[PDB]
Amino acid sequence: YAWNRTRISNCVADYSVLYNFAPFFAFKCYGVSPTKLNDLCFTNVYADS
Amino acid sequence: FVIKGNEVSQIAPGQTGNIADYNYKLPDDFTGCVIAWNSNKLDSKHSGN
Repeated sequence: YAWNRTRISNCVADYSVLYNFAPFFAFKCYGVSPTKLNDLCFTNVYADS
Repeated sequence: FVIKGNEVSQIAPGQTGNIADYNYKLPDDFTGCVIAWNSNKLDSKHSGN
């Protein structure tokens, strides 16, 4: 009801690290495929937790 | 092959994870069936298999 928003910027991403933090129930992307996020992550990035 | 349950969902023609990415890879335009059976009663061991 009071979800958190973290702003991600001025970084180099690297999304393979996200497979180390936890096993996932779901990892569903819209407009981009899971396999290509290392590139194509751009503009405002926000993590809704 | 024998795979663990949390990676069975990684066997789709296109998907990510350590199995989909590094151990068994299917073509994305593949025709066929991936048929799964629970073998806990046969493959598991008390000391570990």
